[PDB]
Amino acid sequence: SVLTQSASVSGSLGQSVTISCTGPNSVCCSHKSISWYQWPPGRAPTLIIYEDNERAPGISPRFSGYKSYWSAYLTISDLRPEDETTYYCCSYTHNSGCVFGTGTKVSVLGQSKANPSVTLFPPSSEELQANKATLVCLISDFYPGAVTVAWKADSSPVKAGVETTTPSKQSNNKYAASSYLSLTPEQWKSHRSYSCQVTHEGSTVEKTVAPTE
Amino acid sequence: QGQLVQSGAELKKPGASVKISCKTSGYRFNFYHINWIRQTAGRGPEWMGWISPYSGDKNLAPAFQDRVIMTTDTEVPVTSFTSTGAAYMEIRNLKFDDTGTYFCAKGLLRDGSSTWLPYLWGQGTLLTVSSASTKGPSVFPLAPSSKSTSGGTAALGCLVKDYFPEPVTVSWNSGALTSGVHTFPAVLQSSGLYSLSSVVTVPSSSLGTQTYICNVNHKPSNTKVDKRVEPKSCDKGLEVLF
Amino acid sequence: AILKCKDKKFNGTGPCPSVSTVQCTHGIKPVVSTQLLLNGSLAEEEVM
Amino acid sequence: AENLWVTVYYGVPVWKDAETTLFCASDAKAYETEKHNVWATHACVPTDPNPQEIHLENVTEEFNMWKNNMVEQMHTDIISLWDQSLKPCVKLTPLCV
Amino acid sequence: ETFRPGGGDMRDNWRSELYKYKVVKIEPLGVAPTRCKRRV
Amino acid sequence: VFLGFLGAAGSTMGAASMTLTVQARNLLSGTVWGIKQLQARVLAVERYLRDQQLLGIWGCSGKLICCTNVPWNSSWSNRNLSEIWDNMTWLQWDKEISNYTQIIYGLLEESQNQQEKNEQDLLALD
Amino acid sequence: VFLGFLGAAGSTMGAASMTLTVQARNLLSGTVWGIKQLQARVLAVERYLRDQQLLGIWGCSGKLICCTNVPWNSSWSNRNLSEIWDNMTWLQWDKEISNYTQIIYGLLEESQNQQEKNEQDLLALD
Ligand SMILES: *[C@@H]1O[C@H](CO)[C@@H](O[C@@H]2O[C@H](CO)[C@@H](O[C@@H]3O[C@H](CO[C@H]4O[C@H](CO[C@H]5O[C@H](CO)[C@@H](O)[C@H](O)[C@@H]5O)[C@@H](O)[C@H](O[C@H]5O[C@H](CO)[C@@H](O)[C@H](O)[C@@H]5O)[C@@H]4O)[C@@H](O)[C@H](O[C@H]4O[C@H](CO)[C@@H](O)[C@H](O)[C@@H]4O)[C@@H]3O)[C@H](O)[C@H]2NC(C)=O)[C@H](O)[C@H]1NC(C)=O
Ligand SMILES: *[C@@H]1O[C@H](CO)[C@@H](O[C@@H]2O[C@H](CO)[C@@H](O[C@@H]3O[C@H](CO)[C@@H](O)[C@H](O)[C@@H]3O)[C@H](O)[C@H]2NC(C)=O)[C@H](O)[C@H]1NC(C)=O
Ligand SMILES: *[C@@H]1O[C@H](CO)[C@@H](O[C@@H]2O[C@H](CO)[C@@H](O)[C@H](O)[C@H]2NC(C)=O)[C@H](O)[C@H]1NC(C)=O
Ligand SMILES: *[C@@H]1O[C@H](CO)[C@@H](O)[C@H](O)[C@H]1NC(C)=O
Ligand SMILES: *[C@@H]1O[C@H](CO)[C@@H](O)[C@H](O)[C@H]1NC(C)=O
Ligand SMILES: *[C@@H]1O[C@H](CO)[C@@H](O)[C@H](O)[C@H]1NC(C)=O
Ligand SMILES: *[C@@H]1O[C@H](CO)[C@@H](O)[C@H](O)[C@H]1NC(C)=O
Ligand SMILES: *[C@@H]1O[C@H](CO)[C@@H](O)[C@H](O)[C@H]1NC(C)=O
Repeated sequence: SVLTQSASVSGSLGQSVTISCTGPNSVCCSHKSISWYQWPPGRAPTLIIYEDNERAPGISPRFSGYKSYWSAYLTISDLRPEDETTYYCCSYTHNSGCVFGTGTKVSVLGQSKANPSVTLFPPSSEELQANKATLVCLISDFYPGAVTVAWKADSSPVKAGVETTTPSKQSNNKYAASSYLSLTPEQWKSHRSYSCQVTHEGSTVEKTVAPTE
Repeated sequence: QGQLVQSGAELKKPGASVKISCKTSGYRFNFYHINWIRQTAGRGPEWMGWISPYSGDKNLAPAFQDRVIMTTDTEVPVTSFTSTGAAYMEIRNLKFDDTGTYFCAKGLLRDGSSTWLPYLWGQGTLLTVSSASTKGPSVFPLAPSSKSTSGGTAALGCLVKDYFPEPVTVSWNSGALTSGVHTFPAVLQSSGLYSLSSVVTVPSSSLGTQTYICNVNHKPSNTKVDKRVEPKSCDKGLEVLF
Repeated sequence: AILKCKDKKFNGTGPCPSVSTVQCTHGIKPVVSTQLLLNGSLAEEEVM
Repeated sequence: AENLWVTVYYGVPVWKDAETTLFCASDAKAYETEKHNVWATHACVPTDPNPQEIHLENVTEEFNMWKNNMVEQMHTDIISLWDQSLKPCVKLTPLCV
Repeated sequence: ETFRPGGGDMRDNWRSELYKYKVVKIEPLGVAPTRCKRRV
Repeated sequence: VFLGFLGAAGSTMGAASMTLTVQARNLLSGTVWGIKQLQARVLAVERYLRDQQLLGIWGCSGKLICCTNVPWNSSWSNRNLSEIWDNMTWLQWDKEISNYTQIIYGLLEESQNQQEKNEQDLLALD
Repeated sequence: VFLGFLGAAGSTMGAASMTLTVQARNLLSGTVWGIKQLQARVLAVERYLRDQQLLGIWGCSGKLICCTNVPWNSSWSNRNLSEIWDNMTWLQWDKEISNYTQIIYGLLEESQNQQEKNEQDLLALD
């Protein structure tokens, strides 16, 4: 994109945070208007600021805008846990259309830690008559959203059929994920147990199911 | 202060066309523009264009200047200040980079320097461009597990494995059980098929006082599956409570 | 003022898309009759 | 500045449904029909030679032909019209022989 | 369904011509806010 | 452009404010059945002078537009400047403030020109 | 405080001058036997415009209060400023000046705005 924002910016709770949004003179900012949108991944965006410094209807006064001759800014005072998301800006006029920026991922610091809730599910009886075997490793309620998943076959590393999804933000201002291990019906009945290790901030949690029982 | 509803997600092969609708209600359809904005995982958010139902004037981006057609129906009056309408858009010459979510948005004001500005948005319609055919999902019941022995809580659900394309909606008891329901995103396998999981946290004391029926819906294949999740668990850490 | 509904299809009740205002209505002849309406205003397109 | 202030506007397009006393109008050629005042047209106002009809763009107003008062007014007009036209007429009281 | 000719009430005869008209009153007095203040 | 009487009825308040001198012009317009129009045209001038009296007792007199020294209470449908004149019609606007119309009128006739003009009598004697 | 219509009738002129916007408000108020009120409400607006015409041809137009460039003749009941506004009611006052009311009216419509406005036409051309 021709409109460049800040890659990443942070801010503590009860404090403020500034997001940059600049680019060439052809898009910013002389004789140009700047708007802002709260756009959560996978959800519908919400108009916050329109016409440089005017707030959209129903928008809390915690948001404020400011445009210079070379760049525009967005200050979010009194940070909330539900403000940790992606924010896009738009350069437009009365005639021309919208030219969105690169995007800004805002991380809210000063938040409380949250231990992840892991639950491992064994292959169902209907899948054993197919016959297949799929281990389901669900991860939820962890902050920040950055975890790694490793699998082991009877206390022995697994490098085949290992896949893990990207951490997705929930509705309770927390993150979630899911990992899956593709195995053969023979390996399920040849191993004493299977585990699902999840590492987060040095601390590694692990859940284990056993086909032997 | 209204509502924008679009059509369901469709699957189209590259080279073909697709028509996404957008029905409105709760306001005057002709008093505001209808913007169309898409978002891919390679080009980011992109504004395609808008159209004024009053006049019929259109303004497309140079990128969509030669393969996108926008049409709107006439306004159907409900009250003196509100009405119902529908806006369409037709994108031709589909490619692999056209895969993403497409939104339709209502204008902000009637007059001023920001009349066409997207204010009210719809729910969006997912568009997948692939040569792969539609494959039905395989729903498997998830045996209840122990979440808290001292708390007396548990967790059961269903397993949607191997389906194409996205998305898949899962409800419980025809939309009766919504509390404690956690639906996780799917995984992109090496074969190109997706697979997600749904689980609802419920107390262990509930057995013969509530029926657990997970409702998995896959419209692209026109198939619905209603699985009866067995309340009898196999977790040894939960069997103590029973 | 007197408002006038100018849509070709209107059952006399409900919201009107094309509304116009006038000071005086058109020439309405007070023809007293029953069963058969005589010398009245013709409808537009399909009969109403 | 940022704090707003009220301002009185006179001549704004604002109307509400109501009922009033309507008067008549019937061309100028209709008055030339004379014949000692036929029907009603006696002291009726001549119709404007060039009537104006303003199309209210973007306006959607709800009508109700079954709850319209112009009918109840017209009906009471034609009835009263009938009585006034028979007042100076010959009474056939001694025709019941 | 069977349909038969009716009438009686002559008020119906006027409704066939007054269906496209209705009476409204003009209220030109409207107040509205703006960043405008008078003198002292 | 001249849309005519009640022309900008479906237009925004800001746009309809240009057509104020049009609805004001056609507002006055210059044996039984003849008394039908008499009693009607008598009510016509009474309706006119009624609004003119209010327009006079307020800080206006001069028609069309005039400002006043009354702060806009937020309880009277808190909208923004650009959300009223560029996103709302006079018909749609009068529907919301209808609840507070009688209240605002009192703050114009009583609080203003009764306290403002009396204030001027003190300022004009010196 | 709002005593209502004709409230400060027994109050001093200075005190009753605060109730001017009250008597002015209820002054216009918005087959036989029905013609009884018609001929009455017609005289009502004629009585209103009559005073409004006098109020207009004088150096006033703007209602309630206005000043004029006419010296108060001592022959018109020579009272002091504090003896009029703080020791006399409007009813009691109108009883004395009633003899010179018609005289004063002539000095307002003729001597002023006919000579004042014409004077302004000479001052506005330069
Ligand atoms: C009834 O209701 C309707 C709907 O509510 C309402 O219509 C709205 O009216 C308002 C004005 O009151 C409109 O708001 C304005 O819109 C102006 C139009 O934008 C211009 O730019 C368009 C895009 O041009 C690009 O694309 C073309 C390719 O298509 C390309 O060639 C160009 O080079 C350029 O890249 C252009 O298409 C458009 O042209 C239309 O209009 C002209 C007349 O001007 C007409 O001849 C054409 O045929 C075509 O229909 C137009 O030129 C916009 O400029 C304007 O912004 C200026 O004005 C505001 C003040 O209003 C200033 O503050 C600002 O700084 C700018 O100077 C403003 O945004 C709105 O768009 C209408 N539509 C809606 C809301 O959907 C009616 O007015 C109502 N009528 C009544 C009687 O009530
Ligand atoms: C009975 O119905 C017939 C319809 O078949 C009536 O004849 C039509 O009368 C109308 C006028 O009321 C004519 O409309 C005129 O058209 C010309 C064409 O330019 C236009 O310039 C005029 O201003 C007017 O609109 C119409 O032409 C005519 N139809 C035909 C075929 O000539 C007839 O008048 C009705 N009789 C009544 C109501 O007593
Ligand atoms: C006159 O036509 C209107 C259409 O504008 C009818 O209104 C609709 O009526 C149907 C059922 O008859 C309802 O389902 C719709 O919801 C109505 N629409 C609106 C906007 O109200 C109306 O019913 C018709 N009247 C008669 C007597 O047939
Ligand atoms: C209202 O509009 C003004 C424009 O002058 C803007 O500064 C202000 O932030 C807006 N307020 C809200 C609540 O939208
Ligand atoms: C504004 O309205 C509120 C009612 O919500 C009222 O309590 C308040 O007194 C009003 N403001 C003034 C200045 O009267
Ligand atoms: C005005 O008041 C009535 C009841 O007094 C209420 O029903 C209505 O919603 C109010 N108007 C608005 C715009 O809220
Ligand atoms: C004042 O009144 C007296 C009558 O007592 C009269 O003679 C005199 O001319 C008046 N003054 C003026 C300036 O006219
Ligand atoms: C007014 O004049 C009459 C006679 O013209 C006289 O009797 C009366 O006393 C005068 N008024 C006053 C207050 O003197």
